[PDB]
Amino acid sequence: STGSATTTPIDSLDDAYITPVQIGTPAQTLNLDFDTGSSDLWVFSSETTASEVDGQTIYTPSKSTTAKLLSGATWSISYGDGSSSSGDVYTDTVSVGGLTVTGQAVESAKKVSSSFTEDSTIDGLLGLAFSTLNTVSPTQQKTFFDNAKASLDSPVFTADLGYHAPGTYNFGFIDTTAYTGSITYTAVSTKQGFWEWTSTGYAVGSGTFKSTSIDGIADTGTTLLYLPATVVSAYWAQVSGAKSSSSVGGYVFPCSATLPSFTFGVGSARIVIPGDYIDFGPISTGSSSCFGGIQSSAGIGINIFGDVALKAAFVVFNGATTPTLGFASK
Repeated sequence: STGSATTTPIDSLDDAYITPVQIGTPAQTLNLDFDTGSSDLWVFSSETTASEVDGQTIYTPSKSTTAKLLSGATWSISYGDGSSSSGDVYTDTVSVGGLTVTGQAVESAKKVSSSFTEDSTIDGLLGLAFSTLNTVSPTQQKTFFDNAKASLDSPVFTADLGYHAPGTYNFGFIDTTAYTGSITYTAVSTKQGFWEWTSTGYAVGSGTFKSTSIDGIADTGTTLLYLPATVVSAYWAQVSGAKSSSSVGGYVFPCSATLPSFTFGVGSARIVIPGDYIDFGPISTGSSSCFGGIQSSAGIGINIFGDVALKAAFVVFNGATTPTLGFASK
């Protein structure tokens, strides 16, 4: 089997991407944030505290003939941005782009933090990291991809995120029309539960490539590119007037600037992020200070190849017995 679903930016900045997901019988379609940095499929629901729902579409398990309470199971998750959610668990039929999993754990939110409430466009998350990170207790649950894997034509999914445009998540096949050149594959460590890999270096603009190992994670659920402070300083030094602002929370630059590209290495291959992809617009409405799309990871504990980086590439998440990642230009 295979599946193919379009993913759409939630706003004009590509702050996140939503993908429609069918849950239950008859289908209830929710728009979920596919997150290769976490491993829980959770939704706003009929159980979510009413004051914490503001415009989201909810899953109502009582209206699904295939929903079954997973008795005793609870979940609770905190994300790197400080957001969180928690609740109980149902199993139900879940379909993405024509690919159907029966018995998928659907984690129903009883509580969500303010950032989820305040984003009316995201009805929940669909985790695509390794199932060892799943938070369901006392019986850990498998991700949608892990449940679908055995049925897929090939044990892979691909992320093809658009810049200010829709893109595609495919399951079970590699669309050879969706990229240029060849796909370069690179090793993955699953020891932290992430799609963790080592980039071979970077370049700023037309500058020379610096060969250096940068361990990080491929994370579709993070907006920006978070890299070591040395790398990020070298980038922003090429933008007149750019500075790190403790009050804003990162590097800002004059909105009048033209940003240089940023290149990252995948083995001997190179992925070029155009400068425009690094512009996240005014820090506040009407400001002439703009927020940068490359930021320091120094306070995180891990480097994160988020959407800014991934949207410059066609990315293969290879879930074979030894997982790997593939990157191609497009």
